[PDB]
Amino acid sequence: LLVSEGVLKKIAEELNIEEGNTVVEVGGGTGNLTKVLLQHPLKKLYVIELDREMVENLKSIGDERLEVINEDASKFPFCSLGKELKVVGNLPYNVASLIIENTVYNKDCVPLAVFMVQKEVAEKLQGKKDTGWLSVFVRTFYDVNYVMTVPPRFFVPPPKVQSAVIKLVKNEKFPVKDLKNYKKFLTKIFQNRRKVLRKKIPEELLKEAGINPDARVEQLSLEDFFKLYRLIEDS
Repeated sequence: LLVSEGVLKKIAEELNIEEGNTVVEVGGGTGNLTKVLLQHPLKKLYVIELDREMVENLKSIGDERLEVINEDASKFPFCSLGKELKVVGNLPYNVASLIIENTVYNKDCVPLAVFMVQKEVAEKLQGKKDTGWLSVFVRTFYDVNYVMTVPPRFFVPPPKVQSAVIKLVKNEKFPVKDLKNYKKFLTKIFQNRRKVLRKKIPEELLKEAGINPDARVEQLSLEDFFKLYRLIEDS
């Protein structure tokens, strides 16, 4: 996705960059976002990028603050790099969900993330439409704020895609001990959308959490997930 200077400026602005910040850009294609980020007084900018052509583009930028890391942003442990990291990226559609999930695993060191994603992905994460496990996983740890609507640009070849900028702001709503276990919990409850919760979770447990056993996962609120999870979380 080629992005306008105005939209790129907004994205960088949403990070609220100040002196001493470490920013982590997830993807380096193209270095237009990189250049805009470097117009702010950040201390260090990590760019997580593997693509050889995209890494060549970054090489020509001589800024001492820029360090390219050749790894997969969908699998990279961000917290291995720093205790406080602002994460940003114009995310490709095939990896956007995996990158966002990975950011969440690293919630302990990511106070703020700003992403451009497809419109439908933004809507899902906010819990507005077709809410899936990832939406609940994110919102357990972040507020998902809608920042910008990014319609397809006029001079872009088909297929025309509607995008949005979203901002994840740290706001932990449950002190989950084991994120991997929490993901399992969410994936189990969302699996087989058509099946009533009775058929996935023991009725007695649902009743104890104040959940209708004959509800579909669509009926659950954020608080519902927490009410049920505190009942099964190991001590």
